[PDB]
Amino acid sequence: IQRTPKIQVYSRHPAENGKSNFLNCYVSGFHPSDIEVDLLKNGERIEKVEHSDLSFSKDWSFYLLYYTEFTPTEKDEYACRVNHVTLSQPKIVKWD
Amino acid sequence: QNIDQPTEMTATEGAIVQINCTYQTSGFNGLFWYQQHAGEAPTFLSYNVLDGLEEKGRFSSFLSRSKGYSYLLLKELQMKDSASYLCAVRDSNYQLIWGAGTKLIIKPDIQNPDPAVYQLRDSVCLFTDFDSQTNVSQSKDSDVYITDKCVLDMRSMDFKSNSAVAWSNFACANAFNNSIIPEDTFFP
Amino acid sequence: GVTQTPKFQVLKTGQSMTLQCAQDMNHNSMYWYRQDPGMGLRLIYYSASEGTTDKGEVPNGYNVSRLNKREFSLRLESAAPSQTSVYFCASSAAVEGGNTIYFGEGSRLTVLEDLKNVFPPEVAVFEPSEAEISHTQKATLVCLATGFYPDHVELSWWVNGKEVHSGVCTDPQPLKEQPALNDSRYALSSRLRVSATFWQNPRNHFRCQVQFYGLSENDEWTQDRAKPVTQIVSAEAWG
Amino acid sequence: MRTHSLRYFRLGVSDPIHGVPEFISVGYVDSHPITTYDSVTRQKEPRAPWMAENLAPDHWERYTQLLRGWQQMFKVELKRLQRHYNHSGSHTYQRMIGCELLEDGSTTGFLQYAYDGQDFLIFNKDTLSWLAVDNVAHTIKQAWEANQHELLYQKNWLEEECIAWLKRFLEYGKDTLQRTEPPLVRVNRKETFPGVTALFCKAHGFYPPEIYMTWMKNGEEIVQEIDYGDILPSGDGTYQAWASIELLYSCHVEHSGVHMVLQV
Ligand SMILES: *[C@@H](C)/C=N/c1c(NC[C@H](O)[C@H](O)[C@H](O)CO)[nH]c(=O)[nH]c1=O
Repeated sequence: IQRTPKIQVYSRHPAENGKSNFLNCYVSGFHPSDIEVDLLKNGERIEKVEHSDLSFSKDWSFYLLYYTEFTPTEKDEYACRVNHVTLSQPKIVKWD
Repeated sequence: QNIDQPTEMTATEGAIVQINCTYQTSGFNGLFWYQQHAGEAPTFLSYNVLDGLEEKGRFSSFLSRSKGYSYLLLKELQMKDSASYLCAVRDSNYQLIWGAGTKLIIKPDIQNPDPAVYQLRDSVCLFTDFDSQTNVSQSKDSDVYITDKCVLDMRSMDFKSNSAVAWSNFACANAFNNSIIPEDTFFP
Repeated sequence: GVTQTPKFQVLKTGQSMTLQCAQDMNHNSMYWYRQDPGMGLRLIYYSASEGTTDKGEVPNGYNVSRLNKREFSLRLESAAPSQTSVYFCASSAAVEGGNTIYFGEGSRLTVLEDLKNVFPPEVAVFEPSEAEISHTQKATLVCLATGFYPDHVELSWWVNGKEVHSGVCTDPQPLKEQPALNDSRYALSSRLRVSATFWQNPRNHFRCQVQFYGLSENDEWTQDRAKPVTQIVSAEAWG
Repeated sequence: MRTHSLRYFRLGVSDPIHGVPEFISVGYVDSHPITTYDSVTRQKEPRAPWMAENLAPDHWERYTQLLRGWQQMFKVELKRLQRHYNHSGSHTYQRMIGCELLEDGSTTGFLQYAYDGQDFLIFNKDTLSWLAVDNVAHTIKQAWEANQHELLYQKNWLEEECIAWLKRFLEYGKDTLQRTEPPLVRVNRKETFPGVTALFCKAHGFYPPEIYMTWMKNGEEIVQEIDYGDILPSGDGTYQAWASIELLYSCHVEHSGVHMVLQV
């Protein structure tokens, strides 16, 4: 039994265009442990991305937090690209 | 930090002895009792981690975690029980801290004492058949050699006896003058 | 269980030495301890699994090698007299409770400034007193092992070629023949008590055997006397 | 104080892919990772500055040795499980040990294993036994239960040692663990699909993560569905969550002994 990751993309503070913030990507509920997470700005990988070490849940699944400092704007599309064994191709999850 | 157990204990054969061990450690992961016969390796007797008494034959091991204390109880004491008993504790970091050990001396039950000093031949003096209350003192002269008391067991005869040996380059009549020898001591 | 070698060793100050230890209990944890009078076992070095070793309480003057999962060697790079001790190798499956520690047989090491005082014992047998046989109907033979150095002896009694334990008493510690001297030599005594009729029978052979652990064939010897090698010294008696 | 917990996890992976450790062991105090070890670093390291500041090098050095032993033991145990199951390839083995110090002073303890992320063995410290989920787990259970010394040792570690470690770590990290950062709560009203209004009750900037949010219609609990948002880490040591309904409505928030009402 392999469990696919839940991917949640959200800002640190309530978002306002033009005001400095942090975009988070919380990847959780996955099993096995091998995962690839990338933060994207207009489909392009963000280089300056801070992350937590692999974390352990009591249900035996794993979780991670990937974040980056960002200033939201109307034009910019931010996303979280995740790949896991349960996925045929990487899953791109867009920020709401 | 600390494991404390008495240096020595002397009890009589057929009796009971309780060897105490108090520990003052940073954390507790169990207490061990090992037996070590003179010139031999230590061997496991017991392991205690929860409170209460474990009875393994004539031997019993008790633990009280709140009191930071354990005891090894030996019942129906036998001459073969003369050994060193080692107390050891695993602390919070699993470090096995060993106590200095307790030497257990068993006094034979001397049924019919017959104190006597005998002269042997190839010279040596034999002080034998005395009761267990008699103590043999070390030599004053550097050219005179006196051993401590030793217990032998003639198993086939259900007989046990104490003895001390003395020799020099001197007579058997004056050989044990520094020891308090019984009034009834036979001198051939 | 835990096999360690050698049982005894005499070393000259500055000599290197290796003590070997092997366990076939598929144990992870392995330990090297030293046992000294007045104190509890002191951990020199330990190895939590194959591929790892760490210092214990007293690591100075020693090193170790966890060669594989079975073997844990202890090395003395430059033997010093303070390293005169009884060394124990031990093993356990793990550190947690539920895993008993198993010990090797022990290794007694004597480190000397020079080997010029190493001496094997002089063994003598003393026949039972006729007054004892009349008074008690029992006969005590006494054995003396005198002038040996260091204190590396094992005394045994053999009645008619078979080792005996019943009616035997050997001193637990030897006696210093020269108490004031640092390098005093030793004397050890043992008694073997039999029935008078057993001792009165001619054909009954009593042998006091003293195994001395001294120098090996590899040690240099430059003294005029005989090399004080590991040997068996004995004295015999008949009815 | 509030309820606090100490836990250590172990993960063993047979036949790992390139760049994935064969063994990882991580410690946590509540939601905070405190210690880390893997088969690559081969060292126990702090995961909190308050752990680094309070435990001398000898602690890290000693436990690095023990973890190197535990690492080897975990590998051997996964190989034995794979042989029992007759499984080839990459399989995982997991362990979670820990305890909780409840607000009332009472305590809980747990010790459990998983194979391929599914429950395998559950230790019952009250009966001193192992609960086996299948026939392979039963073979292990029979072997492990024959070691009485280990069962007893475990109960003492769970009940005594763990609680003492938890209390020690709580003191070290008190400025982090025992603090309160109250939530900032808002209500957002919107007409979604024509005629359907969604009311969202959003909270952020709070610590500890434990927060209760609900919706009430005239002082009485809702009889309709409430959608709950997960308590998510904001990334600054604080948390965010939400609760929403569709349609007199009020949002109720409880956090660290403080109750809040947002009437719509
Ligand atoms: C540093 C203290 C890391 N410890 C550690 C432990 N410690 C808990 C306990 O002593 C151990 O789990 C025993 O096996 C219980 O019987 N456990 C762990 O899994 N990982 C660690 O990093």
